[PDB]
Amino acid sequence: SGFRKMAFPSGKVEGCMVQVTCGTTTLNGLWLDDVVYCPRHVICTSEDMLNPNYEDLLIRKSNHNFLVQAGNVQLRVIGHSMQNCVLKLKVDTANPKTPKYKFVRIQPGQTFSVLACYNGSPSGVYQCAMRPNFTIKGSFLNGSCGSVGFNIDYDCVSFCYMHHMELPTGVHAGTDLEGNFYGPFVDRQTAQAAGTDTTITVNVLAWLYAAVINGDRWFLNRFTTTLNDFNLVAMKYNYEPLTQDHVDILGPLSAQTGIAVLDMCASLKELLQNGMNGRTILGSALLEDEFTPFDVVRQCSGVT
Amino acid sequence: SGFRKMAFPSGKVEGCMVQVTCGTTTLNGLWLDDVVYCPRHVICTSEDMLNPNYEDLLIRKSNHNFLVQAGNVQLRVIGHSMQNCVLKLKVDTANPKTPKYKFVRIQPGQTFSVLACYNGSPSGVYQCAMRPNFTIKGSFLNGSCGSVGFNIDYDCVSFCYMHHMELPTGVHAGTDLEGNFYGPFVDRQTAQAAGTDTTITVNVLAWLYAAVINGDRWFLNRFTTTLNDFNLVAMKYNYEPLTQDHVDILGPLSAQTGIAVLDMCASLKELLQNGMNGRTILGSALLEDEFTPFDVVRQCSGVT
Ligand SMILES: *CCC(=O)N(c1ccc(C(C)(C)C)cc1)[C@@H](C(=O)NC1CCOCC1)c1cccnc1
Ligand SMILES: *CCC(=O)N(c1ccc(C(C)(C)C)cc1)[C@@H](C(=O)NC1CCOCC1)c1cccnc1
Repeated sequence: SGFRKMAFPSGKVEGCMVQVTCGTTTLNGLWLDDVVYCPRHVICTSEDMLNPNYEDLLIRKSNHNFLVQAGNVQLRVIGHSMQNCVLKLKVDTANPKTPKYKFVRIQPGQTFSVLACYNGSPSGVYQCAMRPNFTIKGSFLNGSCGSVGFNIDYDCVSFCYMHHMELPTGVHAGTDLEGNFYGPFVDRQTAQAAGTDTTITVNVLAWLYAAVINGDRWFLNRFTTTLNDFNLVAMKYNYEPLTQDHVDILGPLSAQTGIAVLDMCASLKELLQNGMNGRTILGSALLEDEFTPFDVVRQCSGVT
Repeated sequence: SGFRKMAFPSGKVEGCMVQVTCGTTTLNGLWLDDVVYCPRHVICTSEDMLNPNYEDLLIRKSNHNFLVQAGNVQLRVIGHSMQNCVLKLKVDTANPKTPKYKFVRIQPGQTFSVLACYNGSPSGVYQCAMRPNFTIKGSFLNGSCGSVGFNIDYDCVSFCYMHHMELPTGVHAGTDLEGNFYGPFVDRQTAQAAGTDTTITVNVLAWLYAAVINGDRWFLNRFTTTLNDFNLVAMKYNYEPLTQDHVDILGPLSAQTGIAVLDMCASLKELLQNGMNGRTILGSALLEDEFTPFDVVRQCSGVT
């Protein structure tokens, strides 16, 4: 028993982190097979930040200008290309520690683990969610760019995020491993305000099911609701609308606990309307939304 | 910027996890050099749980009764011994992935990462604290015993915890790597109630400093206090007494922010007396106590 914000074991990803330097900028790269992936802003200087023309800046760079170091050993760069907002540096050596991997583009509400790195070296691992406004609330300092987000299914690492920047509001933006930003963000030092950070309703419900499985049941009430009634309350509280797809996804949790999804929605509706009254659920005084129904099932079943 | 409950990268510890089976019980072991460490309750059956005599039960076990598997390959057990509540299984092969390591016995209030494992396979990593009542609030299911807690200093892993059991209240108890339980707990299926789970005051203050560094400053007030005045309030709220050692340890955070430790104590005193009023600090609606001053400095400076 017990329920924690759990990250995937990071070893498979640690074996892929390298340092990439171009000019005076040093950030992280992800070395898979004979390609090193990194944010294209590694080619930017102090005067490029504001309005960079990446194609023009890249013309002035050759393979030897990209310094890639894996541990304390230098990798030889034999090719380079820009794909959207990432650079792909072809090296002459396949990463011997390359795990089985996929590149996936996640949807908002989905969670993943981040291996925060500096100078190609791992500093820590934590669990994130892609917010509904396509930002992530991470913990990244200068030099953390190129750190990646991932999920693991048995022995296959699905990379879903590469860190690129911090918005002036302290929230984070990045791309998938094809270099496409999540949301409307651009790799430029300009005014980029994030949209409404709504709560991921299906994740809150999954976490309420995790709480029941763990003995925290005080919030269970004698009520039920409908999807339309619940959604009127969800809109009022900046919660994402709940769909029948979300109800279906919560099916295993509803089955395990014997609590119908709409009954849990009625509990969540009362928690939104009445508050917690100074009480806690799974050691939290707010409704946690960075656990998907899949995460709850996985943690409550011990998938390795 | 941003502040997350961050665990150490787990790769160095993943390389040490093995499966240990004795009779019908299978749990995890930690393989360092040519020794595999695991909870001694691996030798217990259904009728042993209630009042086991470990020395007597161990007499009926030989080296060949301990099945140790590292990945899909079997390790040959050439010796076994009991040290306090852990068994040490000498194998004929040194773990080739043994990192530089130490065994440390931590104090209450100290944090560490847990690599939760099942069948010798890692499932997840999360950050814990040794509570002042010597329990940990982890996330462990049946078969998670032998999962370990650790801290990392550059390339040296300091193992501090090995999971042994769950108390009837859903909190966890375990030993250091010498087999000595933290707190008064015993590896027996008996009434073991935990003491008062007080809040780790110095950690809450460290996290309030992390909040200021990250721009969350609404809770800063125009007041100050003394150690004795603050401690009268801390006692009332089941917070641990703050000592001059704790003030000294918070010195770097006080220096970086320019907020005297006693001024932060006065902010914490008002938060205890007035509550949060529906506000949040670093995305939390309660005062977080599982970040030490060292963790705050490390995360805010990017130590790899
Ligand atoms: C990894 C580089 C870095 O530290 N940061 C960064 C990223 C991108 C740029 C470009 C060239 C695209 C402008 C520059 C610097 C920052 C970062 O994103 N800083 C922003 C702060 C708000 O104004 C715009 C620049 C970084 C800091 C902390 C965390 N992650 C990235
Ligand atoms: C790893 C073994 C296991 O799953 N658990 C366990 C541990 C120790 C025992 C002895 C032989 C010492 C009695 C038995 C079983 C449990 C566990 O600790 N269960 C307890 C629940 C409360 O009553 C006492 C037995 C375990 C479950 C979940 C997490 N960690 C351990």
